[PDB]
Amino acid sequence: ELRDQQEQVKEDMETKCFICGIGSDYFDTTPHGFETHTLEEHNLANYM
Amino acid sequence: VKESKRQFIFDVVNEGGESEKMEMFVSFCEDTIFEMQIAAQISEPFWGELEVQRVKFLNYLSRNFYTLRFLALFLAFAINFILLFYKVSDSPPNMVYYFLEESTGYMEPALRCLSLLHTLVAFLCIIGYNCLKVPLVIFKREKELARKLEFDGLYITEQPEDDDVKGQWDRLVLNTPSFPSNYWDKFVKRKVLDKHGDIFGRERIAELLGMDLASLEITAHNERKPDPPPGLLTWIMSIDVKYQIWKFGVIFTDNSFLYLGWYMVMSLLGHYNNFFFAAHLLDIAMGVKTLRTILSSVTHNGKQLVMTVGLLAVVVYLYTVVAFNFFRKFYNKSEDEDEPDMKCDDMMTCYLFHMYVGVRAGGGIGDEIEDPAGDEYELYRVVFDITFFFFVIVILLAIIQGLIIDAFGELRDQQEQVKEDMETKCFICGIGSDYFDTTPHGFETHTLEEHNLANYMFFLMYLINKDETEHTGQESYVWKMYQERCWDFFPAGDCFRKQYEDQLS
Amino acid sequence: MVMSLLGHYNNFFFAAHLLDIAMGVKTLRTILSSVTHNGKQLVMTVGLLAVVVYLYTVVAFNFFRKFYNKSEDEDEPDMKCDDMMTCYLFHMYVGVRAGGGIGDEIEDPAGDEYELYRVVFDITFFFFVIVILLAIIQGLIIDAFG
Amino acid sequence: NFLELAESILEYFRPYLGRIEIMGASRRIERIYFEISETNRAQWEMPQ
Ligand SMILES: CCCCCCCC/C=C/CCCCCCCC(=O)OC[C@H](COP(=O)(O)OCC[N+](C)(C)C)OC(=O)CCCCCCC/C=C/CCCCCCCC
Ligand SMILES: CCCCCCCC/C=C/CCCCCCCC(=O)OC[C@H](COP(=O)(O)OCC[N+](C)(C)C)OC(=O)CCCCCCC/C=C/CCCCCCCC
Ligand SMILES: CCCCCCCC/C=C\CCCCCCCC(=O)O[C@H](COC(=O)CCCCCCC/C=C/CCCCCCCC)COP(=O)(O)OCC[N+](C)(C)C
Ligand SMILES: CCCCCCCC/C=C\CCCCCCCC(=O)O[C@H](COC(=O)CCCCCCC/C=C/CCCCCCCC)COP(=O)(O)OCC[N+](C)(C)C
Ligand SMILES: Nc1ncnc2c1ncn2[C@@H]1O[C@H](COP(=O)(O)OP(=O)(O)OP(=O)(O)O)[C@@H](O)[C@H]1O
Ligand SMILES: Nc1ncnc2c1ncn2[C@@H]1O[C@H](COP(=O)(O)OP(=O)(O)OP(=O)(O)O)[C@@H](O)[C@H]1O
Ligand SMILES: Cn1c(=O)c2c(ncn2C)n(C)c1=O
Ligand SMILES: [Ca+2]
Ligand SMILES: [Zn+2]
Ligand SMILES: [Zn+2]
Repeated sequence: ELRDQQEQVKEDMETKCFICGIGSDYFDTTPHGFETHTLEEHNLANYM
Repeated sequence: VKESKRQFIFDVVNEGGESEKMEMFVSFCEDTIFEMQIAAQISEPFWGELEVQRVKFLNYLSRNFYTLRFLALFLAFAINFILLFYKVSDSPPNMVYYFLEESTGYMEPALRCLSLLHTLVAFLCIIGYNCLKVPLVIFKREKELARKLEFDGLYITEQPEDDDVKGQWDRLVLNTPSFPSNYWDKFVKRKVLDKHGDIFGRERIAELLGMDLASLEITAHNERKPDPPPGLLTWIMSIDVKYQIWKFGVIFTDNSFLYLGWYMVMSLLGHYNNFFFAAHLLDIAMGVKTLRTILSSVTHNGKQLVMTVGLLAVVVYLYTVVAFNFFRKFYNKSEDEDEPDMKCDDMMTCYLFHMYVGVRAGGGIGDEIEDPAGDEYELYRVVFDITFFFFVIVILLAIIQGLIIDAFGELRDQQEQVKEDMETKCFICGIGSDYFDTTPHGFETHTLEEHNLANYMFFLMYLINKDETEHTGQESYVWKMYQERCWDFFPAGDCFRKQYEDQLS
Repeated sequence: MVMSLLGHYNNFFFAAHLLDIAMGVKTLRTILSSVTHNGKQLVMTVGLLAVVVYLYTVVAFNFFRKFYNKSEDEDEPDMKCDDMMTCYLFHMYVGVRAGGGIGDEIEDPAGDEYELYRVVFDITFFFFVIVILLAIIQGLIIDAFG
Repeated sequence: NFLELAESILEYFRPYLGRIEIMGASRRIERIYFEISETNRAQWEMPQ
């Protein structure tokens, strides 16, 4: 169960945006779309 | 090459990220192109004759490296089967004599012959590894160093962290004349000079990289055609000591080479004492894939297992402290009344007794120590025993077994995840199979024809071999991006079918 | 049918037919499929156990022979480890089956120059063979179930 | 052309140029550009 919890956290962060919640599948339509979105557009560090 | 491709796919899917996926793919393509070169070289077709024979022998060893490795295992097993017949006697066949006890009498000469053959085969295995697998190690090391120099300025703009031994060791090879020996880019030194020659200084860059600026100009000025004789003295003069030292450091810091060296050392020790050949039976773990996976189950959580053993030691130490302070009288282990053997009259002896006997006991320390019935500390000591049994014998051993089982499950999950990722998503563009399957067998056709990673690797090989002046527009475009190390040409989240969906329909 | 025919030669050969429950009952078939799912891994694990026990036997034969006397009578000593084959059989047969390993059977090392070496021998035997390897087998069965 | 000429300025101010997206009063997603101080960035990058 603990391993599953850690894996779930990793998968949730890798596949879904923390702020808007849109999946990485939509963003990846553009090359590196999810990476750009989570590093520039919707960075929680930027919000803080 | 298929095994390498499977391993690379497993690595990228399990551990790699999406951002660096194409870069790792291109690195895999470069490594494979070198492996095909090595395989082509080793493929089967007085100093001159000696050199020809040496090349043929080394090629044979490289070709039959794995066969030699299996022969080593077979010889070790035969040697140990013979060893099973050793006997020890006081009389020769006060010192004890070890000797074979067999009716036939052929075993002892057979034992000597098998030991000599095993040592020879171990030496041949080391040579075969050096000739077959080491070249890829040196190629990858040189490629990484060249990329770090050119694009990261590792020794120009930055410096090694001083905790990374690889970077510190790589300083040796920078100024050596033969820096890119296995790596294809023989002009990396000049590329680095041109890129960083202005900010960091051309003369200082030349000093760092062992370059001669006048020679740079003269070589382009006119050709040079030396014809040195193939003599031993000329070869010795040609040796580059610093580069050889760096290469030997890289090799000796290689796990597989270290394993083979240990194998040969143990084989040599086997002639000193035949029983040292028993260590070679451990080679089954490396040889058999099934045993390798079974042992990977254990080693997956090795750190956790070691920490659990340490926690067990600490808990047993606390139990020892309590027993030493309060329950000494129960630790007499001598039936004789005259001579008492008190295990817990000193802390070190009590701790050894606990760790050695109580942990191994089925019911804990209470199985060994004296019965507490009819004692003023009976309840305290029965609680002591029950807590020992539950915390040490039950819970902690259960923790170890659960770690092993979870390692099994995690490895199976990793394999299943790799299989599912390859079956449901395209490796190159990353579009799911659901979109492609709209057309009959759409995903299969897309992954076999449209976006075949094998086809991409074949393209790089085709672009390298084809003359530049013959490159088409698209070929020249992809070539420039390969040379500039930009992977934008790889389709990501897009495809021909999606681009022309309306027209194609 | 061959076993049924043999049963007329000796009635006790009919006991072999009780194994037919595995084929007959679906539940037992699944329970046994749990074991047979990782049968190759189980057999390889048994082989690895044999090899590890062989290494322990080699070490005991070379260094710890004196502790392998299994005869109470002083006049007649029954030395299990005076030859490699007998030592290997003793190990594989008794130490593996022992709850605490080979040290449960072999003589106490207290007050010996090799006491620390032999207690390390016993502890390593217990942890690698009794604990880890049997744990590997049980984990294989559980993973097959899952 | 202006962006290419200003690459140096943009590269210099990249760490200090923070961008976020919000749901504005107009009910459309709007991008806000602000300044991230060096002290704030360092404090955020502290390991704790
Ligand atoms: C994760 C870790 C797992 C477990 C860790 C290891 C715990 C091991 C123990 C379990 C229970 C053992 C029962 C405790 C025995 C107490 C005996 C007692 O009470 O005898 C009354 C004494 C009389 O004094 P005296 O004249 O005989 O000698 C005193 C001077 N001398 C000591 C040098 C000569 O009075 C006294 O000492 C007053 C009390 C002295 C201090 C008592 C502290 C002992 C530690 C107890 C552990 C607490 C946890 C227990 C719960 C189980 C674990 C969950
Ligand atoms: C995955 C595999 C799991 C485990 C595999 C099985 C390992 C079994 C062992 C565990 C520890 C046993 C402790 C070693 C005992 C050494 C005894 C010693 O040191 O006595 C000093 C001797 C004195 O010589 P002598 O006059 O008495 O007779 C010498 C001539 N003869 C031998 C025929 C008469 O000096 C010498 O022999 C010098 C040393 C001789 C060579 C020592 C090599 C012994 C092997 C040790 C295994 C290393 C791993 C240990 C770590 C635990 C596993 C993780
Ligand atoms: C993954 C877990 C790894 C642990 C696996 C351990 C496996 C151990 C099992 C079997 C191999 C050792 C069994 C003892 C053989 C008899 C020894 C003997 O007899 O010592 C005696 C003492 O010579 C020596 O020590 C030589 C020096 C050896 C140095 C020790 C080297 C390292 C020890 C290694 C154990 C195997 C490697 C394990 C990996 C650890 C290193 C990374 C040799 O015999 P002698 O004096 O009667 O001379 C007979 C011939 N004349 C008549 C010439 C006088
Ligand atoms: C999945 C794991 C598979 C393993 C399962 C094993 C189950 C074994 C348990 C029970 C069945 C055997 C128990 C012994 C019965 C008494 C034997 C006896 O008594 O032998 C005595 C010797 O005749 C024989 O041997 C006959 C030749 C038999 C050849 C062996 C055939 C194969 C052996 C099989 C065991 C079962 C099959 C297992 C599968 C292996 C084959 C693929 C018979 O008796 P008698 O000489 O006093 O003559 C009494 C009658 N008059 C008075 C005429 C003189
Ligand atoms: N809104 C979001 N903001 C930031 N990261 C997001 C967001 N949504 C998803 N992510 C993902 O979270 C991960 C953040 O990366 P990561 O946590 O490793 O950053 P880091 O700066 O290395 O921090 P740390 O070293 O503490 O892990 C990325 O995989 C990113 O895609
Ligand atoms: N871009 C891609 N290129 C190739 N195969 C892809 C790609 N994306 C997904 N796949 C999938 O990867 C699998 C490749 O098949 P597979 O690896 O079995 O090939 P093979 O030639 O039999 O090689 P091997 O015998 O080494 O496994 C297929 O299931 C295929 O659909
Ligand atoms: C990427 N790449 C290679 O991978 C390569 C090469 N020459 C040989 N190889 C292997 N060239 C010129 C190249 O650009
Ligand atoms: Ca042209
Ligand atoms: Zn978002
Ligand atoms: Zn695709």
